[PDB]
Amino acid sequence: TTIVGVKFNNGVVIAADTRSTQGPIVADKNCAKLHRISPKIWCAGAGTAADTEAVTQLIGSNIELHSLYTSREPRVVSALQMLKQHLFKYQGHIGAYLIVAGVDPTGSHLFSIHAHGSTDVGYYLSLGSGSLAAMAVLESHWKQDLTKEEAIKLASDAIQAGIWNDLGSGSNVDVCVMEIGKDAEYLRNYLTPNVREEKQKSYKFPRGTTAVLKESIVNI
Amino acid sequence: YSFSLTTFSPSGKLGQIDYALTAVKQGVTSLGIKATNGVVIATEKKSSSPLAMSETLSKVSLLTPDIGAVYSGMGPDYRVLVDKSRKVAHTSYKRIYGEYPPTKLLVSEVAKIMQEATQSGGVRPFGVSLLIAGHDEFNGFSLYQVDPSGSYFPWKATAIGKGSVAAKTFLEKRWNDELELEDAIHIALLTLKESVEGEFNGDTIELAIIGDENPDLLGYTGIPTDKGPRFRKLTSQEINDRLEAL
Amino acid sequence: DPSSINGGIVVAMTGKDCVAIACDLRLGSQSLGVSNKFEKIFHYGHVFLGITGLATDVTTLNEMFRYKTNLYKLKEERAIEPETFTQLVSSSLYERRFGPYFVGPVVAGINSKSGKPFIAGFDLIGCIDEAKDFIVSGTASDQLFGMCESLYEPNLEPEDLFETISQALLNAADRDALSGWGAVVYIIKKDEVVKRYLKMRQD
Amino acid sequence: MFRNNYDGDTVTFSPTGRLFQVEYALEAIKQGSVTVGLRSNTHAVLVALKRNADELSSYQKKIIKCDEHMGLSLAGLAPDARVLSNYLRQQCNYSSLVFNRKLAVERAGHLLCDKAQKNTQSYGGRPYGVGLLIIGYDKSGAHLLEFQPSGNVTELYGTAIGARSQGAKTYLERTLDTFIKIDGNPDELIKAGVEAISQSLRDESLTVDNLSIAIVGKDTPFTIYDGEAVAKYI
Amino acid sequence: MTSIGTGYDLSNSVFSPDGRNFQVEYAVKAVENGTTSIGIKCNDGVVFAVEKLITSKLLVPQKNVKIQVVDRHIGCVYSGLIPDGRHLVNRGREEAASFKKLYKTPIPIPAFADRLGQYVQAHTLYNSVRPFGVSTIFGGVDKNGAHLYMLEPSGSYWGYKGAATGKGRQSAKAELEKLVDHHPEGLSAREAVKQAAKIIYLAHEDNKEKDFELEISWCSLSETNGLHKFVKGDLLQEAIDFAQKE
Amino acid sequence: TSIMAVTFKDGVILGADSRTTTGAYIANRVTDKLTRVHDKIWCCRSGSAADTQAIADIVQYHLELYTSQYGTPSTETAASVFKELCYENKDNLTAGIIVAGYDDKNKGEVYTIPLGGSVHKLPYAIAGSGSTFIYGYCDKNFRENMSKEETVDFIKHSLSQAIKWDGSSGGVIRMVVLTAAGVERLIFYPDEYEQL
Amino acid sequence: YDRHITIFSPEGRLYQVEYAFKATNQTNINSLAVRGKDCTVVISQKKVPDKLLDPTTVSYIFCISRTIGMVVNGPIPDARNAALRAKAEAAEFRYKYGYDMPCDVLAKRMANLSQIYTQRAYMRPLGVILTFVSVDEELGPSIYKTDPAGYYVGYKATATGPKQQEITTNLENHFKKSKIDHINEESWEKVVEFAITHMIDALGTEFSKNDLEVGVATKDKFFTLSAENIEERLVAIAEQD
Amino acid sequence: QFNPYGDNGGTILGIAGEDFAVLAGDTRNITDYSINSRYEPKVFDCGDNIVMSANGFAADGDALVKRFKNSVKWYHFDHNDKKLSINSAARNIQHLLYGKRFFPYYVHTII
Amino acid sequence: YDSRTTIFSPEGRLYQVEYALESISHAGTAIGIMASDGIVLAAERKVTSTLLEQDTSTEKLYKLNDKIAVAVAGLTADAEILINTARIHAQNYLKTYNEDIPVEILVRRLSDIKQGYTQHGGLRPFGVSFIYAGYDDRYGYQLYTSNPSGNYTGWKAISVGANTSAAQTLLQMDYKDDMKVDDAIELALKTLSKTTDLTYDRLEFATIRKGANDGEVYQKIFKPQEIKDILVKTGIT
Ligand SMILES: [Mg+2]
Ligand SMILES: [Mg+2]
Ligand SMILES: [Mg+2]
Ligand SMILES: [Mg+2]
Ligand SMILES: [Mg+2]
Ligand SMILES: [Mg+2]
Repeated sequence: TTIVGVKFNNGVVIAADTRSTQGPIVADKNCAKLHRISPKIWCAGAGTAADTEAVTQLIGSNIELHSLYTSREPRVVSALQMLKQHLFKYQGHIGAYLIVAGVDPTGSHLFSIHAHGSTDVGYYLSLGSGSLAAMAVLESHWKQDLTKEEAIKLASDAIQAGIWNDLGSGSNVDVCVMEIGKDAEYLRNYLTPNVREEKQKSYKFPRGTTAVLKESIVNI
Repeated sequence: YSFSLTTFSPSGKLGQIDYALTAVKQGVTSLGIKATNGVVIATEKKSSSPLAMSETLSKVSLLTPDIGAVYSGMGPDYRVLVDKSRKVAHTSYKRIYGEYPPTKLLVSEVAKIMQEATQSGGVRPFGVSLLIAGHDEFNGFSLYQVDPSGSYFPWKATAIGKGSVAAKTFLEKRWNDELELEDAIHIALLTLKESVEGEFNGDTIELAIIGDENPDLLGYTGIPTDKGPRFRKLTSQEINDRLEAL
Repeated sequence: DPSSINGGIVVAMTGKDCVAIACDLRLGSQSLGVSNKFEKIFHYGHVFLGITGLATDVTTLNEMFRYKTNLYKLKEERAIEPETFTQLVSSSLYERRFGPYFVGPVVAGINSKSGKPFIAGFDLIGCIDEAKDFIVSGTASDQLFGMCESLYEPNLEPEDLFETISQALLNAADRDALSGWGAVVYIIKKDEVVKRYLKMRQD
Repeated sequence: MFRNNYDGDTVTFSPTGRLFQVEYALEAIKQGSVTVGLRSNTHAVLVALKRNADELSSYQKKIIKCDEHMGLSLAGLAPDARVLSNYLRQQCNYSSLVFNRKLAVERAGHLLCDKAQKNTQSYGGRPYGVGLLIIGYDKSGAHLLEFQPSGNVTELYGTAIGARSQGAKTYLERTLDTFIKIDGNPDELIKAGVEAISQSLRDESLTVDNLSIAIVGKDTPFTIYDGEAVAKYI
Repeated sequence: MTSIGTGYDLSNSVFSPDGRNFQVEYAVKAVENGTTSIGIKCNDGVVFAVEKLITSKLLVPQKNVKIQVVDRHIGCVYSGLIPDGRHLVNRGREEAASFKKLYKTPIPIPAFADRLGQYVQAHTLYNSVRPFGVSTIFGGVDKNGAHLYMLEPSGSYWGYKGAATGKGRQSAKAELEKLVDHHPEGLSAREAVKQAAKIIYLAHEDNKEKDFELEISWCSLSETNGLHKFVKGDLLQEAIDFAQKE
Repeated sequence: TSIMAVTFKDGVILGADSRTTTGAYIANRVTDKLTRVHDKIWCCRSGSAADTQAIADIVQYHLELYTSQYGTPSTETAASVFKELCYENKDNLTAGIIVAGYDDKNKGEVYTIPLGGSVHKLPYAIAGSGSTFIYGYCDKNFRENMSKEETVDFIKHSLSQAIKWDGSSGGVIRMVVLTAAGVERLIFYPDEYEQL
Repeated sequence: YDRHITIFSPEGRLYQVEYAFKATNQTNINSLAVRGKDCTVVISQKKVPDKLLDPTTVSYIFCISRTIGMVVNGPIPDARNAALRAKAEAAEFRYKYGYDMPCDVLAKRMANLSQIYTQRAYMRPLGVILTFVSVDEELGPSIYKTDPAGYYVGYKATATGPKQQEITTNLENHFKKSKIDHINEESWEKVVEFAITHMIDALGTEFSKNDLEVGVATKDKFFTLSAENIEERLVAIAEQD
Repeated sequence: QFNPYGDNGGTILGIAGEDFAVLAGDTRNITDYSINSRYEPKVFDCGDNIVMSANGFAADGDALVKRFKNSVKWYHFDHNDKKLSINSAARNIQHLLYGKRFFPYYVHTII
Repeated sequence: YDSRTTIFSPEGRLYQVEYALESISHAGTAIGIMASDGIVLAAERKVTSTLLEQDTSTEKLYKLNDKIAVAVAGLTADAEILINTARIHAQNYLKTYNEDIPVEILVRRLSDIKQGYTQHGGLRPFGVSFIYAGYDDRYGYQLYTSNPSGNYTGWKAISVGANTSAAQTLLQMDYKDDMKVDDAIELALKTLSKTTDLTYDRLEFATIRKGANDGEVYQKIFKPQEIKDILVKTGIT
């Protein structure tokens, strides 16, 4: 998996590759790694896929209740504290590793979080098996005060680095753009640089190719 | 106090539930009207001081994106039910199915909560009746009343609280099964105008609708399959607008 | 590991206004084949669930889901849809995060309202494979991946989908010591479901 | 008549701030038979009058050893006395096992107080309806304590509790200057005690059957005399 | 006043129609039957004194100590049902130890005051207990100097220059007030000791029928290094002689 | 990690490197190991980042509660709270924490709490993987009652050397200054400290 | 039962709650809270007649958090029970959610605890009215007040006490005239002065520095005034030469 | 890895005569090759003419003797100072020991 | 003292149970009639306004599973609690045995829950009476009632709620020991017609009968218009 986060002058951008792997096998070639905690708070996950998805949902649910209760827009720091405290309580055994990004009434935020419950903050971050390739790009091309279009390009280049160089990563780029003062902009398959070429033939069998012992109608 | 405080009397009636209803009957009028393309729920905002800011309180509450509620009776009982109702929608439904509960089942959970207060040791029943307006994909629009007993009934239209007898009557005359949301809103206003003693504007009236999905209230774009919320509360401005050209 | 003691496979595929789901019939204990009739595919209303892995959990999950869906139908007053059932399976599995059922479930079905074909897979703790061409599971999942990626094409008619998912299952199974020993195939459309028992090698 | 409205439980003050359930508990002691305690600087002594149910029955024990250097006598509810003296035995024992330390009599009284107090402030139970006279010999010498149902424990040179106990208590006040000086002379301290309890007899006499005596002091472990052991003093 | 609140004075934590808790006020009547106790805040410390009634000559002198220490730096004296007083001090000892365990520094006096207060008011919350039948005078030295407090059966407490409770409290308060008026520049600890003895002596005229014994303690920066100590030996006798001269 | 805290004439200064590694990968090159738990009570973190963040968080909560109830907590009290958490959970923490504060009476204070949860008040303290290399340097260069500038220099020189020898240390040098005048944050970049 | 525990009377009323309201006037002192442009001021009478008291320990104002102040109308021990609870809630909130508890959120929370005592038989209501103030990071200057019924609401301004209708009407009149919902002064001192002046007016009494206590919320913190600062305020409004 | 057990050496010896019994022990207490004490008694008079030694891990031995002496104290409280007979002491010591069957006193007891 | 729910009166009577029964005698009437080849459940609705949403509700009859339904009389919210435990009990039995639950076994369990509240715990009893209609292969078609006493009995025909004695009399009059499910329907409608204090909007109706297509058992919760069309054909139009 390759996920990154990139802050820009007026918001934050999050991005991920789209390959999920059962061992050295690809189960899903067009998976969705960009999850919504709340309308303007989004997160990308690596590590144990079930933990990443479950913990996303748990906090999202609670953030929603919190928001309804307090009559306030959910804050990224709230997702942060709730997640890290939950992950810490479980002493690493929930193998979630997340980059969480967002905008809220206090501004725009970017955090990473690891299974044991530790968190970092910065202007650009990466996680997952392809994070070294992505971080090499970020370390080469980041600059302060990116425009939206520049942070999209940079984050998208970083995911690409993992797609091309990390066997753990592949297929497409997904981005979400969270700008201050606007609706979060989720771009599913922003890039699709890995379409299968046309096969050499169709493998449709002539009807009756397959031997049947018995047949019957099932009633729903 | 590990015993029921609601018990049967020789006439078979349960006093604490009856007295709970009395509290409800004493509350500010609120009402609901079901249209063909929506539902409306409404109430008056009696401010118990002019120095109070009534906007900081909300008698009409969003429960899910497609379900809202209003009440007559004891406000704090209501506030607390609202908190419980939002949570049970996540804990017994959304976290299992990844979907918000349909209206009738969420009504059913709140009913359970209220029934329990009429049987468990050491507690009085809730002193509110709720009207609950919702939409769901397989039942469409609905409207329910829940009582302190935990009983609930589906309505085409009804009123509760102080001026409910006249309001139910007014609603009987004006209601037909072809109202569009806008008719139902209009009728709700005319109805609330009888009950309202004192000021009557967008600032003493609370009003919400369950209607069409609002993609503009979603907060994000990109998932086209993602439905906007059907619940919307009307602004002060929007309510006054209708009031002038009443 | 528990997920390879009993053996067996499941595969599901989408086609034009149809879905299909298939499984082998084997239940063994390591190298000893024991049952020649252990089907791995169940249904709750119009939603199909296939399950590979530890046979005792296969059976347990079935009963658990029949239980849950029956209550659903009673309370909701309508039968559960494949999308909703998929989430239910996920959360039921995750509930046992640290002592999981050793299974690889697969869901197939057609939404009664959209008429849209639906499939999904899960890891043993509920992670959802949202993929919508094919889903594979079991001790020959490698073989199945290979067969499906090769044989599959989208929008097959049911009669053609039947040949495709059959050949995928049959050929994957014959390269796996722990799978095979018979098979069943369901072709599912809106108004009709056909179950078929395939002829295959018995070694 | 008015008291009737405020005396239902130990958790209710009367309008003058009485706890009648605790006051009633005090009355339970008067249903017991008399017991006396007294002391000098070297010894502490208990004397009890034991009751029988009739001529076919035994006489009921009134004196309970709690440790080598501590014991008590009781008047009132027998079960209560069993509960509170077992509690004391446990506290003495705890002091020994953990600290290799004899529980001071003053500390024994405080522990007893706190336990009884709790019964007077919470709904559910009742005050203890028994009186205890506690004697001991610790690092600060010889001691006598009186325990009340209210939990209150008082350190005294001498006292008496139970039915008709006023006579003995008057005699002990009257003889105070003398008995507190009986040092190195245990039989003489006992004689003073028997004499005191005698003031509480009404047309009845002290016998080898009804008279119980206890003593503790310097080099003298807590010892209980009954039966023929009391004859020399009769 | 209606001293007896008929129908509302039969169980603790019940509000009378005028918003009183009669059980708490009754608990106060028991405090008023207790022996007199006082506290005097002085320049760098605090002093405590109590009247001890010699009910019988059978009491052994200088035993039956009433003033209690909490931690090493706090004194407590109370009037009323003495065992309620020990009960409260036991709680204070745990609270103090618990504070000292987490935070290392000895519990500050206002912090200690509030622990006792919350515990005492917690006993006005439920009918399953009764209020404390003591008023407690207590305090000591901390990083902020000398502090003296009095705490009533209601849980109410405040800081004081001088405090008196028990049977002879009116007399004592009057002398405490003269003392205040007469010493705007302050009172040394030694002075406060003597003055305390005088005051207990004057208050005793309410229990004049019985003899009494005087008990005095203090906590002072210069005299006891901010630890609680019982006033004994010459200083005690000097105060006893002084009190008697008046 | 290379963390230290140094009392001086006007208060106390905390210093730290900014490197967090997992394996040989620098997961964060600009970590902020200088963590605030009250106004003029801060701490330096070494060990498991999950553990030290989790500890500091709960300690900040305890001191917030302390403040609303009892008033301003002392530096010692903060060290007490850390110690209690580190000692009691010793079997499940890897935390090496230096607690440092200012107040008007003591001026600057420093308490180091090593693995295991013992606590030691000191005129200065060094900790973390990188501190081993600077024991001799710090011993020979520390004086009591240095000025602010002399103290900044001592730490800059100290941590520069620890960063030089320790693979687990590097990045920028962070400093926090606690005095009567308030709280000041400093930063020094490789091109400055690497020349000393 | 219905005169003793929180169960319904036949008129659907809760007597113990009603009686709990009566308790709130027992200390016979009034408070008022007013909002400025950028501050919130709370003011309450202070009556310390017994000369043996340390007046500096007599207070019905409490610093709940760095930003939230509270003033209570009612007996001090119920007052201090609530104050302790709110302080704990506010700390827990910051720990769990990673930001400072808003004033209205703390008020709602305490309102809910309060409604629970009206529903569960074994707990009695607190006999108190809690006025919460802050300059909230999102809502600006804020006043939220809770009662023994579990009710709360936000206020432009408010007053609580035996003479609360007097002070209330004094404020309403001013806010009618003024056409804004707060006092247009940036200086918290001028806002405090305003509040003292209008309380003097409504109660028909003058005040010395010992007759009141004052809390002030700003964006940075909530704080209380020493008797010395209060005096300085009293001088600012002195009309005699 | 905490080892809760130790070995303190020592040897004990009981012989019964017709109208007497003898319980002997050495007074040396050891840890590995060191001498902790040249005189630390390990045979104890427990009252009622009962003598006892619990030899091996001295911490368990002391604990066991302590518990037994206490057992006597309570026997006397319960039965008006009735002598605990030796066979009765033995059965009781059986129960003290088997009470810790899954974390035993690492000692050899003689009475 | 009759406030206390688990103590005997001096006549060995249980007051709260008796008063709960009084409450039920004021609820909407429910009938159940067993035919040779089916069962009929009918409930007259307590509440009537013209604004009540009569379709999409059914709040007196409830499916417990494919083979068993109940008719309620009493607090509807009380009922829902017990209905939900029953549906769960039926599913547990199916999960344990892989068979549908025998009607009497489901009935006995709910009766036991009701009984419990009468002997321990200090909580008021549920204010509901149930008529259970069900089929199983052991006993075929069955009809039971249960009440807050926790007692249950089997019936060939029965009523609960208001005017019960009037209803019982009519049923005693026109019940043949082996009728046909279509007649039992007619009888049910007539009997509710003779005691109503009667239109489709005030009725809920259900049947359990051999599907005739084929050999299987079917539960029909009649829709409002279905109730209309069956109200005319039996001459109550
Ligand atoms: Mg596999
Ligand atoms: Mg094979
Ligand atoms: Mg073979
Ligand atoms: Mg380095
Ligand atoms: Mg209550
Ligand atoms: Mg024997």
